[PDB]
Amino acid sequence: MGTKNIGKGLTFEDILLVPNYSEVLPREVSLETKLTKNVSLKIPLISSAMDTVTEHLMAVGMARLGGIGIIHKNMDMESQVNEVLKVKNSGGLRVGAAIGVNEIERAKLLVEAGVDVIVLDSAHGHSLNIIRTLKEIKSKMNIDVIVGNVVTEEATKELIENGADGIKVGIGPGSICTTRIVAGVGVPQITAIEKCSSVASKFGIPIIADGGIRYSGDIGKALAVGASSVMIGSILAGTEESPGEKELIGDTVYKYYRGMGSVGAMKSKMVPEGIEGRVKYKGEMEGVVYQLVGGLRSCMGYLGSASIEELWKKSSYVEITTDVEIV
Amino acid sequence: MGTKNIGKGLTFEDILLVPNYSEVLPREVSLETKLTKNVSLKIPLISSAMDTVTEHLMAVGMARLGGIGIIHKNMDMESQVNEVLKVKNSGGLRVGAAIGVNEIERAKLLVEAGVDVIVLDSAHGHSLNIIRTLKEIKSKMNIDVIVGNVVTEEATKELIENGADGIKVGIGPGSICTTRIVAGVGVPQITAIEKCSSVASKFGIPIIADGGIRYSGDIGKALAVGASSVMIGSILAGTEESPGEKELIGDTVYKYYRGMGSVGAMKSKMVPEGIEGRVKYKGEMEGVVYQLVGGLRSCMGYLGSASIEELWKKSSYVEITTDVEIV
Amino acid sequence: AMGTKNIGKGLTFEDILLVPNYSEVLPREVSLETKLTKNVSLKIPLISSAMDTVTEHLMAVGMARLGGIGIIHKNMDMESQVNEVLKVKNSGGLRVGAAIGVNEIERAKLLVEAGVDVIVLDSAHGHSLNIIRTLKEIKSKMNIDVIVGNVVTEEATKELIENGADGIKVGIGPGSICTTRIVAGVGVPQITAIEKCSSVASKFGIPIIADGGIRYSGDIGKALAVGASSVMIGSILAGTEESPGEKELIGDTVYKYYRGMGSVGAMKMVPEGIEGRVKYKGEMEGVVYQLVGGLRSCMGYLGSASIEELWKKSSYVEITTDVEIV
Amino acid sequence: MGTKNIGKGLTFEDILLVPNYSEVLPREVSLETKLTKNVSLKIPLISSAMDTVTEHLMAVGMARLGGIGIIHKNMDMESQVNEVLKVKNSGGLRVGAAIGVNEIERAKLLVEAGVDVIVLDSAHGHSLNIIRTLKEIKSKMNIDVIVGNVVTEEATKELIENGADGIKVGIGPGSICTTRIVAGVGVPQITAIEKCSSVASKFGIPIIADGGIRYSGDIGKALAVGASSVMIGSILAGTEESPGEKELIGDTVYKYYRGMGSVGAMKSKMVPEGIEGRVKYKGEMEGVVYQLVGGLRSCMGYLGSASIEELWKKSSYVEITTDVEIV
Ligand SMILES: C/C(=N\OCCN)c1cccc(C(C)(C)NC(=O)Nc2ccc(Cl)c([N+](=O)[O-])c2)c1
Ligand SMILES: C/C(=N\OCCN)c1cccc(C(C)(C)NC(=O)Nc2ccc(Cl)c([N+](=O)[O-])c2)c1
Ligand SMILES: C/C(=N\OCCN)c1cccc(C(C)(C)NC(=O)Nc2ccc(Cl)c([N+](=O)[O-])c2)c1
Ligand SMILES: C/C(=N\OCCN)c1cccc(C(C)(C)NC(=O)Nc2ccc(Cl)c([N+](=O)[O-])c2)c1
Ligand SMILES: O=c1[nH]cnc2c1ncn2[C@@H]1O[C@H](COP(=O)(O)O)[C@@H](O)[C@H]1O
Ligand SMILES: O=c1[nH]cnc2c1ncn2[C@@H]1O[C@H](COP(=O)(O)O)[C@@H](O)[C@H]1O
Ligand SMILES: O=c1[nH]cnc2c1ncn2[C@@H]1O[C@H](COP(=O)(O)O)[C@@H](O)[C@H]1O
Ligand SMILES: O=c1[nH]cnc2c1ncn2[C@@H]1O[C@H](COP(=O)(O)O)[C@@H](O)[C@H]1O
Repeated sequence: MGTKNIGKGLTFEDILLVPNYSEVLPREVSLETKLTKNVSLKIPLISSAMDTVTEHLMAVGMARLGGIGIIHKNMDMESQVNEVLKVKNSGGLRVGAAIGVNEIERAKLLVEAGVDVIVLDSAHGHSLNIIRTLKEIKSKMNIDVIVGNVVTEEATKELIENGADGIKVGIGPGSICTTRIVAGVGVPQITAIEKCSSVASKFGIPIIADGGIRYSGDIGKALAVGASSVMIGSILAGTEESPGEKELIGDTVYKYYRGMGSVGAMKSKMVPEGIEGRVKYKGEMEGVVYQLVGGLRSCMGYLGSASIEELWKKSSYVEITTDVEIV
Repeated sequence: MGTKNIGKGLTFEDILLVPNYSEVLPREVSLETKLTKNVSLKIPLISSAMDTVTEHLMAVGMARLGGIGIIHKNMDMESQVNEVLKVKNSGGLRVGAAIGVNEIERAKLLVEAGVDVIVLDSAHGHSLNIIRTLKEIKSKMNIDVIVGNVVTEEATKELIENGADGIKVGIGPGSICTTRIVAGVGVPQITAIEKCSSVASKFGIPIIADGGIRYSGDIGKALAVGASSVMIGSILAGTEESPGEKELIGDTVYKYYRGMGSVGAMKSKMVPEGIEGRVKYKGEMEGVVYQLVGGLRSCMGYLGSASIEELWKKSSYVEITTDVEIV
Repeated sequence: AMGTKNIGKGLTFEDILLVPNYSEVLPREVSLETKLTKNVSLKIPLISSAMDTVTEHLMAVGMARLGGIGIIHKNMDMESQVNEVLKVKNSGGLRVGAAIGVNEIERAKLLVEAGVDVIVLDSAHGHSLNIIRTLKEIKSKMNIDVIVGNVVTEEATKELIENGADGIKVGIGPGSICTTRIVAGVGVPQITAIEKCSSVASKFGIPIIADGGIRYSGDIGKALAVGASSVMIGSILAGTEESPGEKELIGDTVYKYYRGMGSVGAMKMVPEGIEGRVKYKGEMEGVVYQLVGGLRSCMGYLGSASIEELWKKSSYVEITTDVEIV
Repeated sequence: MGTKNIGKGLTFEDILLVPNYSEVLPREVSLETKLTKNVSLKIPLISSAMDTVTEHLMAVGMARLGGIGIIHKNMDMESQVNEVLKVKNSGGLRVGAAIGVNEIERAKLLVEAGVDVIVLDSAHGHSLNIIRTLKEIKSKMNIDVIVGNVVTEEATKELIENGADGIKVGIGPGSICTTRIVAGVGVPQITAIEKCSSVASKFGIPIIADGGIRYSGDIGKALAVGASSVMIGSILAGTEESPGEKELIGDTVYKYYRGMGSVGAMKSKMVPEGIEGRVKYKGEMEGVVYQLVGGLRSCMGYLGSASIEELWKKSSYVEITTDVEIV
C-alpha cells in the first residue's frame, strides 16, 4: 500500500537454509571460489580493510589458510606498500589493498608492490566519483579491481559495465555500522546479495558479501543466495593477529574495534557513521577460522552441495519469525 | 481478515531507504524547504510547541540555524506575545506560535506582534471546532496557518479546502505520547505521512511530520515519503536552550520533558494522554542540530538527491524486520 | 498460508490501532449506554469478572453505581452466592449478575429467586454438549437472561444463539492469568475472536461480551469498535480496595492476590491459570473513571456518539510489535 | 521478493489451535497411537536418545506410563544391549535403541536382545549413507526402523520407499541445538511436520516430532498438524530418572543436559552443533509426564477430538504475533 515500498528485506537472522538430499560429507566439499574474475581462493573468507582488523600479520594468516587479507588505507602510501611487501616477501602469498576515490597514485604504488587485487571502496559505491576512479584505474594500470559498496541491481550493472572485476555488497549490515540510524539508509543483507548476484552472475563477476557475519551459519547463507565470498570484521578483530589495542574491561580482555567512519578512525564538525566498540579477545585466528570453515562445510553437506557453484543451484530457504542455561 | 482492517502501518523503525545512483555530495545538497505555502526555511527542522521545548531562546537558536521554533501556548496571551517580540527584536528572524480551538483573540495579538505563522493545534485536527476556528482566522486576519494533527487523506483534504497553509501530521508517534494506549488510537508515522502527502502534494501544501523523530535517519525517512519538514520535541528538550528545569538523577543531569496532555502540563478528573518524563542533558542545541542536519545530508547523498523535491521523486524504501559493545 | 490447517492471521489488542475519523462530538458528549443482554441494558460497558479475587458484593455494588455490573463468582456454596446477590439488591435495587457452571440448575434457580438480573453460564469451552444442555434446561425451567461463554468461533456463536443464549461471552486465550495457550496450546487472539463472533451475533441482535486481555483503557475502545457491546475485566479491578482479594507486603509495595479460577489454589490437577499478584491501586472509582475517560477519548477520535455509531465508523491499522518516565 | 524463498516457516510459538464443537471430556479421550507401522503406544510420548536423558531407568518409567524410551548409543554395544535387557526383564515393556550410520553389528545385537524398535539417526537423515544403512538393516534382520532426522517431503518419500517404518522430523528445533547458528540450516517445526505428514500419511507411516517441546501445549500442536508422537529431551533431563549428573548452582539444583553433538558428548578440531547446558531439577518423571498428558487431554477436549486420528481430521490453527507477577 506504499508506492515507494519495494518489498520486504531479509537479513541473515530472517532465514534458514533447507536441507537437500546429500551424497557428500562436510569434509569432502570443495570451498574453492573466485575472489575476482581473475583471482581464485581456497576458502571464501576475506578480512575487512579496517585499521583494527587487517595489517600484514592478519593478511599473512588469512592467506596461509586459503583466504585473503585486505590491507586498510588509514596510513600513508609508503606504509601501505610496506605492509603489502611484508605479505609478499612471506612466500608466494596473495594479498589485497584498499583505496578511496581519486586515489590513483596510491593504487599505482600498490600495484607496483605486487598487490593481487585493489579494493576501491566508498560508503556509496554507486556514484560518479567512484565510477570515474574505476575507469581511470582500468586505463592506467593492469590490476583486478573490486568495487563497493553497493546494494542494487542498477549499481551492480553500471560498475560491471565500467570494468569492475568484483562487486562488494553491503550498506547497512556491519556490526559497527550506524548508517542505518544516521542516514536512515540500508538494505538487509540477504536481499542485497540476491539483487546484486542477479546481475553479476550473468557476467561471471564474483559478489563479495561484506558485513553482518556473526556466526559460521551466516557464511553459508550468504554464499547460498549468490555470494562468492564474505568479508569479515568483528569476528577477526578479537584475534591476536589483529592490529587493534587490548584493554582489560573489568574481568575479561577486549580488543578495540571501530568503524572506519567513526570519529576516532577519521581523526587518524564530523558526521560519523560508525561506532568505536570493543570485542572479546579470542586468541589465535586459526582456531577462529577453523570453526567458520567447519560450519560452512556442515552447511554444504546439509544442502548436498560439493561446491559453491552447486550450492547456488541447489539452495533454498525458509523465512522464520524473530529453559536451558548454557554452561 | 477483518473488514475494518485497512492494512499494515509502518513507523520509522520498520523501513530503510534504498540508495540511488548519486552524483551529488552530502555537503552539496540543498535543504531549503517550505514551512507553509508562503513561508520558506533553510533547513527543514521545527522545534515543538511544548513548555519544555520552545520559548524565545530556542526559537532564536532554531531561526539562526535556518529552521523555526513554535512558541508554546501554556502561558497568558501577553507572555506569548512578548516571547514572539523577543525573537523578532533580535534580527529579522522567523518565528511561529501555537494556539488552540476558538483562541481567536490570542491569534489576533500574535499576528499583530509580527509572528510569521500560526499553528492551530489539537489532539484531533479533523474536527468541527478546528475547522471553524481555521475559517474564522482566515477571514479575520492575514496569516499562514498550520493545522494539525491529522493522519488521513480525508482530513488533509478538508483542512486544505478550508484554507490551511500547512498540514501537521502525527497521532500516536510522539515519544511522550500515550494516546495509543489511553484511547487506542493512532497511525504509524510513515503510513500517515504517505496518506496525507498523497492529497496535499498536488495542492502544493506542505506536510509537517510531527513526532517520533529519535535519530537523524528518521528525518530523512520522513522527508523522503512526502513531508516538507519535521517537528522535534524530545531531542531538543535536552538542550541548554530549552526552558525545562534540570534535575540530577544519581550520576547524570536530566532535563524535564512532558507531554502537553500530561497531568502536570494541564495543571499549569483529568484524563491525560501524555507522560511526564526526563531526558539526558545534551548541552548546546547547535551541536545537536549540526548532527541532525549532517545525517540528513548523508541521506540525500545516498539517494542522489540534490534537493527535497528530488528526494520525493527518487526515494524508495524497503520494509525490514524488527558481540560488539560500544565504548 | 502454506499450511492447509492455517485459517489465517490472528490479531490481539496490541496488534492494532484505531484510525481517527472526522468528528463533531466531544469525549464528554458521547453516550456509553449499551446492552448487556438483549433484555438488560447498562450505562457504561464494563463488567467485573466472575472470579474469587475480583467480584463479591462490594465490587458488584461499586460497578453498578458507576453504571456497569458485577458478576458474583461461584467459588462458594449456593447459599453464600445468594446472600451476595441479596446484598447488592438490598442497596438501591442495583443490577447484579451471578456465575454458574454446567449442570448447576439448582444454583441457577436459587439465584433467579434471589433476584439476579442475568445468569452467566461459564465454561473453559463454551461450544460443548454439556453447555448446550444446561442452557436449554435453564431457559425451560426459569425466566432469566443467560450469557453463555466462552467461545471464539462463528459456529459456536450461532449454535449458542439458536439454543437461547441472550448474550455471548468471547475469550479463550487472552486473560492476563491464563495458561490455556501454554497448557493446551489452544486459543484465538481477542480482536479476531470478537470479529468472528460478532459477525454472527450482530445479525440476531445478540450482544457480545469481550472477556479478558484488557490492560489499558485503549483496549476497551478497540474491543467495542470491532463488535463487542461490553468488556469483562479482572486484573485491573483485582488491585482495588473493593476486591475480595487478600493483601500482602512484598518489598516496599502492597500487592493484592489475583488468581485464575483454573489455578491450583482456586480449585482447592491440570491447572490452566496462574496464581499471581497485582499492585494495590486504591479505590475502584478512580480506576473506573480513567477507563471510562479513555473510552470517551477514543469515541471522540472516531467521531462516534454511541457504540452503535462506533461499530459503523470504526477502522483499524495493523502495527509492528529514550524518554525516561518519572 | 526472493526466488529461493519457499515461504514462511512456523514454529510452535507462532500458532494456536482453534476450538471445535466438542462432545468429549479431556478424561475420555484416547491417547493411543502408532509409534511405527507395527508398534503401538498408550500415550504418544518418547524420551530422547541422549546420554543425559535416557538409560534403563528412564526407559522403564516411560514404558510403564504407556510411552517408550530410546536408549542412547554413547556407550559400547554390550553396554547398550545390557540397558535394553534391563528394561525387558522389568516385565513385558516396550523399549527402543539408537544406532548411527553403518552400525549394523550394533543393530543386530540390539535386535537379538529383544529391542522393539531401532532408531537410525543422523544429523542429516536424507543422505546416501543413511539410506544404505536402512536397506542393509531391513535386508539382514527383522525389526521396525525409525529413520531421522528429516524436514522435507522428498526426504520423507525416499526413506519410506526404502523401508522406513517411522519417520523422525526435526532439524533446527531442539533446545540445545546450534545447527541453526553453526550451519545456518533448519526448518520451523510446525511447517516441517506439515510437509512430512503430507507424504507419510498417504502410506500409513507414523511421524515422530522430535525437538522443541517446551510446554504440554506444544505436544497438542505437533500431533494436531500430523505427528503420531513426540520425542522429548530437555523436559525429562531434569527428572530423577535421567542419567545426568547433578550440580548445585547458587541455591537451586541443576542437572546436566547436553546435545549429542556437543564437544562434551563427542569426547565421550571438533565442529559442535549442540551446547552443554543445565536444567532445573524437577523431581520424579511421573508428575512431569502427568502434566504433559493432562495438557494434551485438555487440548483434544477443546478440539472435540476423541482420538489422535480424529484430531488430524478436525484440527485447524491461527497464526499469531510474537501487570500480573506470578507467585
Ligand atoms: C559508512 C562508511 N563506510 O561504510 C562501508 C560500507 N558499509 C564510511 C567510512 C568512512 C567514512 C564515512 C563518513 C565520512 C563518515 N561518511 C560518509 O562517507 N558518508 C557518505 C554518505 C553519502 C555519500 Cl554519497 C558519500 N559519498 O562518498 O558521496 C559518503 C563513512
Ligand atoms: C494528545 C494531545 N496532544 O497531542 C498532540 C498530537 N500528538 C493533547 C494535548 C493537550 C491536551 C490533551 C487532552 C486534553 C488530555 N486530551 C485531548 O484533548 N483529547 C481529545 C481526544 C479526542 C478528541 Cl475528539 C478531543 N477533542 O477536543 O475533540 C480531545 C491532549
Ligand atoms: C480455562 C478456565 N477458564 O477460563 C475462562 C475463559 N478463559 C478454567 C476455569 C476453571 C477450571 C479450569 C480447569 C478445570 C483447570 N480446566 C478446564 O476446565 N479445562 C477444560 C479443557 C477442555 C474442555 Cl473440553 C473442558 N470441558 O469442561 O469440556 C475443560 C479451567
Ligand atoms: C546435529 C546433531 N544431531 O542432531 C539431532 C537432530 N537435530 C549431531 C549429533 C551428533 C554429532 C553431530 C556433529 C558430528 C557435530 N555434526 C554433524 O553430524 N553434522 C553433519 C552435518 C552435515 C551432514 Cl551431511 C552430516 N552427515 O550426516 O554426514 C553431519 C551433530
Ligand atoms: O564506519 C563504518 N560504518 C559502516 N560500515 C563500516 C564502517 N567501517 C567498516 N564498515 C563495514 O563493516 C564491515 C565489517 O562488518 P562486521 O564483520 O559485521 O564487523 C566492513 O567490511 C565494512 O564494509
Ligand atoms: O501529551 C501529549 N500527548 C501526545 N502527543 C503529544 C503530547 N504533547 C506533545 N505531543 C506531540 O509530540 C510531539 C513531540 O514528539 P517527540 O519529538 O517524538 O518527542 C509534539 O510536537 C506534539 O505533536
Ligand atoms: O484460570 C483461568 N484460566 C484462563 N482464563 C481465566 C482463568 N480464570 C479467569 N479467566 C478468564 O480471564 C478473564 C480475566 O482476564 P483479565 O482481565 O485479562 O485478567 C476472566 O473474565 C475469565 O474469562
Ligand atoms: O547436539 C545436538 N544438536 C542438535 N540437536 C540435537 C543435539 N542433540 C540432540 N538433539 C536433538 O534435540 C532433541 C531434543 O530436543 P528438546 O526436547 O527440545 O531438548 C533430540 O531428540 C535430538 O533430536
